[PDB]
Amino acid sequence: GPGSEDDDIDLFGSDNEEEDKEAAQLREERLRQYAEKKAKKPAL
Repeated sequence: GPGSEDDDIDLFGSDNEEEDKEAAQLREERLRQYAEKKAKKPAL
């Protein structure tokens, strides 16, 4: 995670959920990476 204690979950986070914040993030993370390349245009 980008705001965890060390690796997975934060000191104050939710480990008990099956949704999984790391898993949920990698879902959004790919959507972000796609949004960049599949619309490759900054502002010029």
